[PDB]
Amino acid sequence: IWLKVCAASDMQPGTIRRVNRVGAAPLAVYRVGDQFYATEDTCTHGIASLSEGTLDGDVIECPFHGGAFNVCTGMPASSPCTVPLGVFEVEVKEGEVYVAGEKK
Amino acid sequence: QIWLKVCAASDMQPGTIRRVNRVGAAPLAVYRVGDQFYATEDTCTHGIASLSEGTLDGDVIECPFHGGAFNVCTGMPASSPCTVPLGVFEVEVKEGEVYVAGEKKLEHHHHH
Amino acid sequence: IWLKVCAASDMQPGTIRRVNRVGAAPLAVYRVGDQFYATEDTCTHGIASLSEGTLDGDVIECPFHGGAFNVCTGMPASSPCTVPLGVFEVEVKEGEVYVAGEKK
Amino acid sequence: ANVDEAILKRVKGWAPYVDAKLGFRNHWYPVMFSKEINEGEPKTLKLLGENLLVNRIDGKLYCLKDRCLHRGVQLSVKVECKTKSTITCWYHAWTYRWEDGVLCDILTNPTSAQIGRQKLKTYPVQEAKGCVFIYLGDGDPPPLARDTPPNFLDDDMEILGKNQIIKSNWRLAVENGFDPSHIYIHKDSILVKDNDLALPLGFAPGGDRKQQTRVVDDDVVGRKGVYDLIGEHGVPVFEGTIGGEVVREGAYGEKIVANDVSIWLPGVLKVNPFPNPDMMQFEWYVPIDENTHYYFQTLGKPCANDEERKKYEQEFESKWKPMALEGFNNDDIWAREAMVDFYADDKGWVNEILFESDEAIVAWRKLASEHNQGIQTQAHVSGLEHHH
Amino acid sequence: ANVDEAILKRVKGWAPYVDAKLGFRNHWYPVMFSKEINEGEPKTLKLLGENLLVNRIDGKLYCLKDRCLHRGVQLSVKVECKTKSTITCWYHAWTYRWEDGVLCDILTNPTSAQIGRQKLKTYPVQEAKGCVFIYLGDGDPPPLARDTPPNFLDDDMEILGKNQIIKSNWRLAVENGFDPSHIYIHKDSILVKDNDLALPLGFAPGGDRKQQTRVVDDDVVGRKGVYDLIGEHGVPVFEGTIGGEVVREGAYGEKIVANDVSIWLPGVLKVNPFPNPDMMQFEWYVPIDENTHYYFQTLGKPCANDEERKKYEQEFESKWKPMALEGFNNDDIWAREAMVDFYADDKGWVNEILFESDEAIVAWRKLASEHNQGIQTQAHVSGLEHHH
Amino acid sequence: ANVDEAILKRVKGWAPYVDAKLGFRNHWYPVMFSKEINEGEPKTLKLLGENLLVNRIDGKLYCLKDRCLHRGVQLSVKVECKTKSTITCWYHAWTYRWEDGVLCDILTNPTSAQIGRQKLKTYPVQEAKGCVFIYLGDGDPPPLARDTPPNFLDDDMEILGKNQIIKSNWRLAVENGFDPSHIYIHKDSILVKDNDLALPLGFAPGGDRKQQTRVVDDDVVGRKGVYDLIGEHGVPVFEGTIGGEVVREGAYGEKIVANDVSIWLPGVLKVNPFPNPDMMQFEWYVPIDENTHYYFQTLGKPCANDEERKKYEQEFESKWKPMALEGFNNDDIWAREAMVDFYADDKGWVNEILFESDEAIVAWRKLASEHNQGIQTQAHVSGLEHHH
Ligand code: FES
Ligand code: FES
Ligand code: FES
Ligand code: FES
Ligand code: FES
Ligand code: FES
Ligand SMILES: [Fe+2]
Ligand SMILES: [Fe+2]
Ligand SMILES: [Fe+2]
Repeated sequence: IWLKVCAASDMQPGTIRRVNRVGAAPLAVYRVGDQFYATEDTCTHGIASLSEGTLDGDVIECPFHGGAFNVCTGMPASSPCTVPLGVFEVEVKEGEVYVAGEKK
Repeated sequence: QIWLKVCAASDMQPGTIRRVNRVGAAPLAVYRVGDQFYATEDTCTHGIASLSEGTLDGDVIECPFHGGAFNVCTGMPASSPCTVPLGVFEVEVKEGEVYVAGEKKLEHHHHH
Repeated sequence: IWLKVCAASDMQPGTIRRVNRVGAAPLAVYRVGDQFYATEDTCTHGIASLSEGTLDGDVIECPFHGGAFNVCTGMPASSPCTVPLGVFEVEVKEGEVYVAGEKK
Repeated sequence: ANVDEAILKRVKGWAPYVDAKLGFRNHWYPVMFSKEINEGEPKTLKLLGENLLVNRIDGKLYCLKDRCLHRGVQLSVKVECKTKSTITCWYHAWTYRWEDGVLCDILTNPTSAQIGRQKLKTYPVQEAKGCVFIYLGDGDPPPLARDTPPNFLDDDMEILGKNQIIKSNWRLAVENGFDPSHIYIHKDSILVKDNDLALPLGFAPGGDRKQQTRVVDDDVVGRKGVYDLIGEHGVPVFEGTIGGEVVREGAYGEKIVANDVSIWLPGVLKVNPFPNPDMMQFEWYVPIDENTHYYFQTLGKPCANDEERKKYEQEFESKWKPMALEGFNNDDIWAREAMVDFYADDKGWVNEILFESDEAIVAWRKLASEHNQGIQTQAHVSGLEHHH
Repeated sequence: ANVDEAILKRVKGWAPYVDAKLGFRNHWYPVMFSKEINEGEPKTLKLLGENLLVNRIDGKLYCLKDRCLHRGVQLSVKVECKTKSTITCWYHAWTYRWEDGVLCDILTNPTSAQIGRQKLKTYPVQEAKGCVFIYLGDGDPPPLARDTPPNFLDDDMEILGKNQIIKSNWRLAVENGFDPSHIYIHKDSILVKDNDLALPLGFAPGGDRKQQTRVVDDDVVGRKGVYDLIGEHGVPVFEGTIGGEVVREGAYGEKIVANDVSIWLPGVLKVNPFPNPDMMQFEWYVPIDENTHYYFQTLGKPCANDEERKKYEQEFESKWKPMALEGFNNDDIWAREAMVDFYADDKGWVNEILFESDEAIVAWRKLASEHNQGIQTQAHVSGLEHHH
Repeated sequence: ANVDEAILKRVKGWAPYVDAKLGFRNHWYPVMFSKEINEGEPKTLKLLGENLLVNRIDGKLYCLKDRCLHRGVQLSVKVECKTKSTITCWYHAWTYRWEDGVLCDILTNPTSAQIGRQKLKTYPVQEAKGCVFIYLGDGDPPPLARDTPPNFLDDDMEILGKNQIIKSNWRLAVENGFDPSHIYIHKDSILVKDNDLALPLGFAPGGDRKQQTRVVDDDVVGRKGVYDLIGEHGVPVFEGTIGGEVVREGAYGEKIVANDVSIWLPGVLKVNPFPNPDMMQFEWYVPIDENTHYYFQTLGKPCANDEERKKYEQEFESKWKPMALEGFNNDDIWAREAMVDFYADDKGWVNEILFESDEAIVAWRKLASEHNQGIQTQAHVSGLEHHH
């Protein structure tokens, strides 16, 4: 049910980490302060990789057209994005980050 | 009939405007600039707007229709698109009562 | 070879003097503070007289189109000027201003 | 938004209206007649700046935005309706459902993650009185009656009309139509003589300002409009003079018409009775783009049976359409066009010098500014823009 | 402010001139010939970007702005002159007096408070030498002589001409005309051979800058202009060379012409003598809008009586008009058109690379910048603006 | 500088590309075929927004900017080549050497100080494979090989083609040509049936994104391009379905073409083999201005001798040109034109909704942004600007 991402220490606050999954679409893990979040890595407005975008607080900005989403709710924050991003469960147990292979 | 009773000087706060309706004639606008009272036609010369519904800034009244404006003392245009001077009506206070002239002033028998 | 142009004090700081030369193009002598420089007087972009231009630091601004040159190197500083100005070394001795007879 | 803020700041009584250069969003608009759209034959049109496609399936009308989500081309360039309920873009074959606009298939890549995850804009479409109305707005539409004049939808009311594209902003058309004194441009209309009409040259206003019109905001259906009452206290002008000398006369015909005139949001005029004592005229000035509008004319006449409808139909074709809709209203067309230059730079909205009868226009401007359901913007046309 | 300030700041010697894209206000300008406008025959024209109407009443000319004060339409869309002394807008019948532009009546509402309280812009008009001049300015006009070249108004000077609309800004037309070296484009003109003219290919300047021209600002009638004196110290060029080899020669005719050339504000050239040793040419480049001008051509020749006048008129129609005005000046027309692109974005005023003979043009640019009577702006066209 | 900064700010992956609406400076571009320009017959054309003049002198081609340094007129309005090696402006006779653009003479003033002190812009020109290439750039030009697809310059490669002006920005043309899924618009081409081509409707991608293309960052000659590898691990789509039902089929011909497709800077596509197993297609989309481009098509086939060349030329004129270059590519023309509106306001660069096969286009946009040799700006056209 869960996948190993990395150690909480490996990610500095305000950074993003792409998680490639065998036989499945990639995910993106974001560290906002001391809390971690995860969504699909592919922007819903096209084919861009959000892990290659810019994180400002809890909002991720797509590198392609500047669209944006809230990494917590997956809801669009900036146009042209309109389709909600898939949000996946994340939990930090024993100084290690884990992401739910399935979306909430 | 020469002077029309408007209201008590105290019925008007500084920087306010009051419309004066006259039977068989066009309405007037009385303005209180500080403790002085002035008056002009109420209808903006640039259209059909009521200047008494505009905004008074010092001695300048701004029309609510297009933003034109006039100097309430001289009736001269202060802001475009207004270009036609307002008719001015002398105002006097007798016994604390405000009175406005029934006929506008003219470039007749005055300063050269 | 040098040409005795004038007394240093004949020029107020920040001014320009046109120097006519029979059988040759006129030069422009500039007084920048207490330093003296010289170049051809005709703007390389047209027929304007740089001596009728505006001096800003070591940059002369042409009065015609706003083109400009560095009076020390003669290199264009502002468009539309593109052709480098001819420069003449200047030397002040005993309060007298001398300008090289030929470009250098 | 659509106009220089320095200008809007000056117009304190109806800035929203001046800003509404592209028309009002979230209102129903007639764009064509039912008989012009046939089963399975998608038709193109531009409404409020937006390119749209209308199709009839199983007799029902559907409206999809005529712009593929992929590379933004018009699907209409080469229509490919490969199944009854869908339309396939001719470029990369993205396929959309007419009923909900959902991207249901992509022939060039049936495994695309975009399938089922994107939706092309659709707009509600309703047919009434043989007229096709599109709700150019968002969310569930309000009843059509809200955006139609009183009686247009009367069961016994037989509606016949004409539609064309006119080169002027919709507001110029609206104001010209509701303008009490513009009646002057109709003094030589063939309808005046040929239909023995009584028609003044203008009106000498009477009563106070508020008595010049009746602002309607208490309509049960929610209609928002204004009635022109200049004739209740005014004296109609039948003899025009210059320097005291009569230079023109109005028409002294026997037929009384247009004693009941009203304008309603989003921009439809009702003239009753007109062009004849037993008829009414309902006309819309629908925004196509900032410089053009549909002049959607319709004439209504109560009819109880097919016999009456056929008779009216014959009369419409042989008399009303040519003598009235054209013979009378054609002068309105070039009159509207004549105001384009003065308002084109938006400066006319500040420099216009109004007179008494324009009180009706002012009332309309204020009502429109206060009761419109939204201001269409170029961003709506290209794609809404918002930064977090 | 008609041009980007960044550009204007760059042009120290003649910024006002570069900014005068629409021409100079407060000057007299010819717009048509007297015989082109007859009694009660209203004519429309655009001058300095303003739409005007001219009419002849009891022989006298009057000029009114072709734009109703009410809703800004052009009165000329449907002219209505119901009385000899007035014109009535076709829209709501506001009526103005040609004599002073006063709104004297309104047929749609004889009780309107606007009556007698609005005035439509009027402009002074004067006829002289068969030409119609309009003073496009405010206040009392100065004598017409101030805006005409010397001798144009001479008693015996018979004036004949031609006028047309050319597609180029007026300044490009002025500079081409006063351009000493542009004479090169006329080397193959039919007039050169057919009238045995001596015509150089150009000039090799001599003397200093001040000697190339004569700036006139001391003329008693107040006219302001510049004489082209390049030929006083310069050697005319009759042998054009490339690599020192003669590839083209000038014309060695016996008739000497154009040795007295001057340009005057607001923009009229005087070439004397031309196109014949006993004639003079005066031509105006009148600003219509930023992209067009009237090319008002006139040829003057002293005539003592109706006999000589008739003879001249016959020579004008059979020779001078076709051989000179057209056969010679037609090349000036496309030459002007060829400079449009370079200056259309206003960048040419910065990027142009001038040579010696352009000293004449520079002199004119400076004189115009310093002595023009005002810069026409878009605000004059739409309506002057000013906030308290 | 060519696009609103607020838009460029949003496009972090290829802002330079979006900004390059006028094209990339400092690259070679084909503009015509050698046979189109003969000895001593100057020809005009516009490239990257600049008006140019090309002339053949002693068999060799030379290129000068078609704009006189003096007053900015096009020299071509009236061509005056008075000596074999020069061109004289028709206005004031400024004369330039075709060889280096130097202002060598001025017929109107042989004593001008400008002579020998100004230089009209020249551009390198090279003829290859019967095609005329111009290096629209500054400084010493790189080998033509850098800006041409692999093999175009092969000794035995026989090149034949066609050129025309198309109304769309060059980038829309480039992307359409390199678009893997656009093959759908070609499903009914006469070439598919008449040349028995196997042609799918599209592809269902396979493998990771990195495997969808192959970027070439450097060649022995510095070439910069991208190969489309969607067919490497992708599944060709031959049956188009909607709701699970087949509504269209690809073409089941025997000829397999377009083994490899690649796009190269400055913007030239190579399809191999095409339209026949033994041929190749090389096509450029050359920027003329922001709204148009030259669609320079060429077909190459190795030929060992005059005998094979003759035959090929016969087959080209009789079959390939009409059936492929026109019968196949004509659909590409209107597809490009169909994307104009969406990108015309630059907003399409933000609102486009891309899908999987667009990885190819994205790779090209990034490569173009990263390796172009310069962004052509309007300032390059009017004259570079810089304020101290
Ligand atoms: S692909 Fe993310 S904003 Fe367009
Ligand atoms: S009505 Fe007052 S400014 Fe226009
Ligand atoms: S003449 Fe000096 S910048 Fe043009
Ligand atoms: S533009 Fe419609 S499917 Fe690509
Ligand atoms: S526009 Fe002229 S009278 Fe109304
Ligand atoms: S514009 Fe070419 S020589 Fe003057
Ligand atoms: Fe009407
Ligand atoms: Fe000339
Ligand atoms: Fe194609």
